[PDB]
Amino acid sequence: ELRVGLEESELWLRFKELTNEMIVTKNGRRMFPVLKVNVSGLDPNAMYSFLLDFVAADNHRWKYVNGEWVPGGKPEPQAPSCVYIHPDSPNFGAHWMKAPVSFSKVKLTNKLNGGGQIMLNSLHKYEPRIHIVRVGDPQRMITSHCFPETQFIAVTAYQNEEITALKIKYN
Ligand SMILES: O=C(O)COCc1ccccc1
Repeated sequence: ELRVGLEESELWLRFKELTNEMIVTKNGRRMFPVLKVNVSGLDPNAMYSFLLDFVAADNHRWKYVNGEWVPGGKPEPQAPSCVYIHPDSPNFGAHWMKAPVSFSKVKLTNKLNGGGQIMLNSLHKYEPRIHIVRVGDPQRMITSHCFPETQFIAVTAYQNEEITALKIKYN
């Protein structure tokens, strides 16, 4: 059976209970925590690519008021559907299963200034999603995998001082 497990789920949950935030910048910022998954039940003999995108979580934007996140407006038009290709792609099932798959180099931006960066809208909530794409497949069989534990609001600066502190503690 194909199984994709979130690594460091307890760490992600510490951020999620505060409401997680990720900085977006013109030139793009790496994530903390980093999304990492374990994988079993691929065909070790087959080749696959791992793609990461970010799904808009809500039909409204958010704002941090009196130390609480609350609905903050109607959403902006959706960011373009940017996909990050895991740099080990394409690779054998055996490669993906031998150790956890880390998306440590993906950068989140608020400027379409290129460079395999992911464009997000500030004060919108996103859910990371991984796709496993089988290589050489005339059916183009693909799996999708959502990580609710890893939901965050994109921000140009941290709103919650507890997030700023957690980011320093664990990073
Ligand atoms: O989904 C399965 O039963 C086989 O998993 C390997 C896989 C096949 C195609 C695309 C992604 C993963």
